[PDB]
Amino acid sequence: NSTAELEELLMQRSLTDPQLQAAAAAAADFRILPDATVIKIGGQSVIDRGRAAVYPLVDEIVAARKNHKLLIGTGAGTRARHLYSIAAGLGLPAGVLAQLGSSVADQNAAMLGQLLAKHGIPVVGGAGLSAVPLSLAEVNAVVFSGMPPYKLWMRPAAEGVIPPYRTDAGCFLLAEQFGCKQMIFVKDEDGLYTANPKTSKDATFIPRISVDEMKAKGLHDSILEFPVLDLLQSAQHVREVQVVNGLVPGNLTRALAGEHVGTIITAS
Amino acid sequence: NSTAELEELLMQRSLTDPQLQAAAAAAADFRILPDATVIKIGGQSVIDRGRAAVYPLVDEIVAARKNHKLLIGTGAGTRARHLYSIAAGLGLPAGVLAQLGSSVADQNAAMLGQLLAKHGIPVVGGAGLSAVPLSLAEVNAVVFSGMPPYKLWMRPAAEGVIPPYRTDAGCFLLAEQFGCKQMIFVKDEDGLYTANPKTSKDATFIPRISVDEMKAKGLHDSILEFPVLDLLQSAQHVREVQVVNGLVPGNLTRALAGEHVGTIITAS
Amino acid sequence: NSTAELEELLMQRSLTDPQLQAAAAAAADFRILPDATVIKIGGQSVIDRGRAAVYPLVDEIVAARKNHKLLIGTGAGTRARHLYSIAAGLGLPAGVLAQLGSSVADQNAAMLGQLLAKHGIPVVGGAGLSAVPLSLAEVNAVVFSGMPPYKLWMRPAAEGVIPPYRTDAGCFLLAEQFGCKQMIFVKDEDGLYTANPKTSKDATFIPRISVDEMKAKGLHDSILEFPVLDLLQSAQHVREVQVVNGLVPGNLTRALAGEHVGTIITAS
Amino acid sequence: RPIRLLPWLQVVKIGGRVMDRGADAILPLVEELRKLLPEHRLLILTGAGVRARHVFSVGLDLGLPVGSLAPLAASEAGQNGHILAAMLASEGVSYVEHPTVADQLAIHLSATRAVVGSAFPPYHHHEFPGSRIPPHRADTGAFLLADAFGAAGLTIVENVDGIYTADPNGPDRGQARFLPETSATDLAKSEGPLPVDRALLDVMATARHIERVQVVNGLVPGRLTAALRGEHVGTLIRTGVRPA
Amino acid sequence: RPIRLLPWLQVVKIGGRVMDRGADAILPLVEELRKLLPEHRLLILTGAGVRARHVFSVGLDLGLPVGSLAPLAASEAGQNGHILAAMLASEGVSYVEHPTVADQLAIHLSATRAVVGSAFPPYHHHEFPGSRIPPHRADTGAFLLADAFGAAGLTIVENVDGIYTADPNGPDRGQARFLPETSATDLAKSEGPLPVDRALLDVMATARHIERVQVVNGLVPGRLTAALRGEHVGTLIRTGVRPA
Amino acid sequence: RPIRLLPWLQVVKIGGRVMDRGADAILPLVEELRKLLPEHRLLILTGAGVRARHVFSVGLDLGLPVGSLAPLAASEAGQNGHILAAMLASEGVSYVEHPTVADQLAIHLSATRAVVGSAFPPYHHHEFPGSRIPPHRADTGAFLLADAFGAAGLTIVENVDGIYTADPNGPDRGQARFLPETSATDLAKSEGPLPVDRALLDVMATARHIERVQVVNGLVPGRLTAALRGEHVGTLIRTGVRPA
Ligand SMILES: Nc1ncnc2c1ncn2[C@@H]1O[C@H](COP(=O)(O)OP(=O)(O)OP(=O)(O)O)[C@@H](O)[C@H]1O
Repeated sequence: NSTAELEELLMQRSLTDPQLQAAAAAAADFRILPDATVIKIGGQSVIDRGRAAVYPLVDEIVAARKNHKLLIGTGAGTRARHLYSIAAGLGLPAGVLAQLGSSVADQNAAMLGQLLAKHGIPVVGGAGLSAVPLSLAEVNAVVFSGMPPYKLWMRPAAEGVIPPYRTDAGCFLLAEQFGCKQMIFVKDEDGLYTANPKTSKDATFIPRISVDEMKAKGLHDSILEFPVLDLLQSAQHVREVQVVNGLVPGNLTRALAGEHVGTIITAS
Repeated sequence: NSTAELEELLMQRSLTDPQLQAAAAAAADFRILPDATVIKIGGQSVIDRGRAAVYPLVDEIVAARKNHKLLIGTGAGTRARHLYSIAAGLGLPAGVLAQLGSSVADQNAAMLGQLLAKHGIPVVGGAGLSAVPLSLAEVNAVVFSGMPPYKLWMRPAAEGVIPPYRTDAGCFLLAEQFGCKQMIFVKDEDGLYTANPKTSKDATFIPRISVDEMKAKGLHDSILEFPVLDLLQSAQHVREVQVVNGLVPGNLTRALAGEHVGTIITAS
Repeated sequence: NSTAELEELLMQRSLTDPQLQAAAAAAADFRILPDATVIKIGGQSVIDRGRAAVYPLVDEIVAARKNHKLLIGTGAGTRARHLYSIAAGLGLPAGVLAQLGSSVADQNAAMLGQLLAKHGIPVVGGAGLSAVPLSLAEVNAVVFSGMPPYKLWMRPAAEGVIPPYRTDAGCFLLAEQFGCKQMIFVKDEDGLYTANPKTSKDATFIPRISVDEMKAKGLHDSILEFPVLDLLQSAQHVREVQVVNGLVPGNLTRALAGEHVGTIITAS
Repeated sequence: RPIRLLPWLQVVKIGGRVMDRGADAILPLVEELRKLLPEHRLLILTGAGVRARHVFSVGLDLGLPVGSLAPLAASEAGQNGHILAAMLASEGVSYVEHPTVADQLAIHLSATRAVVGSAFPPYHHHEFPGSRIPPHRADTGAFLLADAFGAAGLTIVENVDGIYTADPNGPDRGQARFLPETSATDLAKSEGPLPVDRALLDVMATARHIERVQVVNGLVPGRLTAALRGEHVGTLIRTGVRPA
Repeated sequence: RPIRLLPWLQVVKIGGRVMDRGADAILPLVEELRKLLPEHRLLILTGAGVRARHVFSVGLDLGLPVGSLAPLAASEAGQNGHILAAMLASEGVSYVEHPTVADQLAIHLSATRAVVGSAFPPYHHHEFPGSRIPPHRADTGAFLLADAFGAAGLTIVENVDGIYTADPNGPDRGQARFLPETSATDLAKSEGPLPVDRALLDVMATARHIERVQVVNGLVPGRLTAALRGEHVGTLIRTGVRPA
Repeated sequence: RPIRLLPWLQVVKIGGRVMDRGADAILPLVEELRKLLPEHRLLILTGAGVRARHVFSVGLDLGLPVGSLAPLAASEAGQNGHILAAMLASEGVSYVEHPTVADQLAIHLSATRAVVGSAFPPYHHHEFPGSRIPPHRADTGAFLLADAFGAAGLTIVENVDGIYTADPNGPDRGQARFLPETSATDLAKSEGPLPVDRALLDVMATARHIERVQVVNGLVPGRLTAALRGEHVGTLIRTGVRPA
């Protein structure tokens, strides 16, 4: 097999070719940032709450950055919902909406980023090859914007103009591509339940579940965006995620230390 | 009372209404970079001379950054004055001038940035989103462009096309917003006198003065722009600034320790 | 008559006047990055080969990065040739080609940047915005795009539409301006021979050469682009460069230590 | 006095509250703006509205100073701009950034009849201290820019008939008086809620070109159309400058 | 149902493999595009082609994930875009970046008759996992863009007459029969190499506006012109959308 | 012989020293440019002038290399570009950056009749070594770009009637004779002060398209208009272009 097999197939076959797809699917796997963890700070879950929920989690982040490398994503929250209600009633397609809610993720990133400035952790631009914020044993952290940059090219849903891929997927997708050891979602609920947490019937806390079981239980989209689960079965580097309750202090640092607090969702 | 109250009134009132502004005026005050000092490296006073004037302050800057976190602003100088005479005689409004003088403050920043490169201190890109340079005990510094980004939206004066708000206030306003413990202006004179200094009628050095006194003694514009005083009367985080002499070495570093050499203008 | 009179000479004279040019030839010589070296990773020579040549030099750079401060430029390689073969057949001038090959230098820079990301070495968000990567003794390196930014203003050649100033000159010229002690060229051959390395039975490696002998010897373009040696005869800061073999490990670090390995080309 | 840089420009500004009312409010205004395009050369600047009030509450709850809050609201006006630019897109309209509004506006109005931008000025971190609410907001950014270019007029489109001496939707509606005409000086002495930036009064004090600004109700069709013709459908404000 | 943002736009997509053939393929195409400029309002998007396969081979040999490979392939479509725009420059044509395609197109197509861009979407590091070859390529990006705007149609220009039962140049070249008409669903279930992305078939399922896409051979002049008038010169791929 | 990308373009260049004379010099030049806009398709590139010297003395006084001084002078031509762009704004003229000049020029010249830019090339840190004053200055950047586009001609507008045997301003007025016409090769041999870059003479040797350049006095009106029609009011130059 040695010098190069594909110097034939990449030149002479279409990229939809199954004979080509398999040979690319067996190639070296490189992890760009294997020892870094990505977090999502929910826009509605955490940041739209303000000082009460945010400051404790801010104190946590500084404490973790020493022993951990942290990639901090932000969420949209209620302001993105208003933009969707206004725009969705006008009839504008999902592509227009995607860039509307990206602003709100940037706003939260700006706000969140300014609380952490004195510690030396910036908001990211022209980064992703920029490992200096993450590389410095003093900082080892960054703040970025949860939303994926699809704006007009956003894949729409089966029905409705609300963008299917949002700060969950944007944060997840950044971990998957960069090799991150973990992916943590920080939200307002203890994790996944078998009914709607605020109004439920028997609701049984699910400490662990796999995707196909989630699809089973009608849970496709309870805590995380539904495409993110299908993205979880396709992910090559991060085969599982964790949903923790930020409203309960210490849970962020715990799961960063590797404990199982909250729900963990597995691809297989 | 509960930090609820302004969010309903923030939903229902005009923000010019006093009942809304007041409770918004009393919230936690967060200092983004409380332990940082802002300096102004004068365009006319310092940089227009070159090696004689610059290198001494360059060597000083290195000595302080170890024990201090420093934001280095620059001024425009004579080239900005040339642009002002040319454009103002054409009839161009104040707003146009603001972007014309922004170049030279950027020019001087570029020049200064190259003398400081081997010492590791950058010029701010991406509008300055990067806090990484100041946080690192190795670097602890940045170089920026004193001019504020008002450019065509610059507020004009009562008379004349010359922009009222310039590198003095642009450096000041960044200290005010960032929490910075200090704001230092580095110019060519030890501080304030009572006459136009160049006339040199042997006036009296004022070691310390307050803004309202400045209005009293007719020293109205004197060295710091007229608005820089009114911005000081409203300023929350920096209630006083310091005017020091660059031409005499040691004045910067002594002033960096909090010593009283030179003048000080206070909001009270 | 002297070098201090210039500020009258620049106002009242044209910049092509030799008494101004000669008087300009004697001014302070300032080295912005004297302790940094610029290297070139050939796009065709090294990176287009893939893992075999690339991974070893990555390990070298990291191993070297501690004792030296590195600016890593990249080359375009075969994809730029196709763009040039495609573009030159349409009749497009060199200026158009210049931006076409700039992409590939950007591409190769990106690829390399992700292999070096985990080690803390970034890719630049513009070339003069960061000396900070070099500042941090932990990083002491950066990856950028060898192509010079001439794009449409690129000077054409004597014959042909192919841009004369390419990733060789782009990396060289940045060392020249920033003071960098050395310029190391990392390519696939041991250095210079008096005929083409691929096909010679009889060609003797030239260990050391000066430019004047090179054009004399009929080698105006074997190893480096023909104009950069003219850039070497005009250079005030980098009077010599080094061409080494990447395919043989260790040659980079040895030349980084100042060894005579490979061909060395001198201006005088 | 300075020169008029774009003497043929009409600057209109659409309050952020009008956009918050949704398709019910917007579709009548888009269709009305669709009509004006051939008549005028229009720069349409959007305000922020309710979403910006939510960013302040959070931004204030976190202790952030006024200079951090300004760019966070200007993003909302920017998002209201993107909404209007899309609905008029098929008419050749696009949202343009602040940097192009400053330099290249003349090209784009030569390309098309109209453009959209954020009324908010780029003060972002250099916003003035003293108030925990940024002094220079959309209304002020719209006037500053109208008076920089030398425009023929600035029209402010809001959800109320005009200015009332007391808040029409706010506190007591029994003493709310509509003011068919008023001055920047008369208002600068009035302490109370206004559908205006208090900083708009400051920029009007130094205004070099624009002698009048009308505040009109964007929820009644034809009032914007008529306002741009100088007909008095709403509140007029004298800025104290004479090309009279 | 959403609204059509630029209902009068015809979005064309020029394969990356067409460009790889040099002046012989391209120069007849420019002369045909100069002919089309007055007839339609055109957004012309370039694919990547072979050079992207070279970045893949190199990028794959280094182990880089698919999300690193996507921006590097989109870079070539950007390079193919710069060439076609340059040959058409004297006709008022220029290449525009993703942000201008996303925001300012309606202004720029109001200024000039046409513009050029990269069909590749700005997915860059957020490209989907599962495949080591980026799923969303020029074909997929050009449809996504056409179908958001509400354009009158998307036309795909390649080096083969249309879609066949197998690579008509590949090992089965003899055994390949042409399919003058096909549906996105019939294509999504049939396997083999295709001139179009499997992602084009997935995005067509959620398509709100565009009911058909034709794949025509840009190596036969006049087929682009005729396809843009609705004459059937190539493969008609139905997206499963109904008109009204 | 490459192809002409914009064969219908006229490139004009405005010296920075002309702008330094203030309203007295500029207002006659702007009003003359207002006349030319409907007649020609114009790209206006400004030189730097005296302000670039002030940065040189300082930047040189600090020892900065030639590559550090170039971006600081190009900023002055950029600021001279912003000034002239403003006075012509009301006619649809704007200043555009290097990146739009390189990629998008043809669209904006389809949008408007003319645009303004800096003549200086974006060489900044890649400026050539050997001289402490940047070799490629406004004149060289203006020609290099003109000859890439294929412009119909390049006309240089300065504060002097043309080229003389010696600078007729400096200590020797005695030996200075006017040169109504000269060749690019003749100048590269004869040494002495020039109103143009000695590097401008180098780019002319490899020039593929433009066979002549005229140097005219911009302080006497009517000379630019006549120059753009080919009338000989000043010093011409032979660049050595030909069919073979
Ligand atoms: N069913 C098929 N039908 C027709 N051509 C096929 C088919 N399968 C493979 N091919 C071949 O692949 C070529 C087009 O496929 P490919 O996507 O690789 O090129 P491309 O579309 O121009 O690239 P890009 O998407 O970057 O623009 C055809 O010219 C044809 O040679």
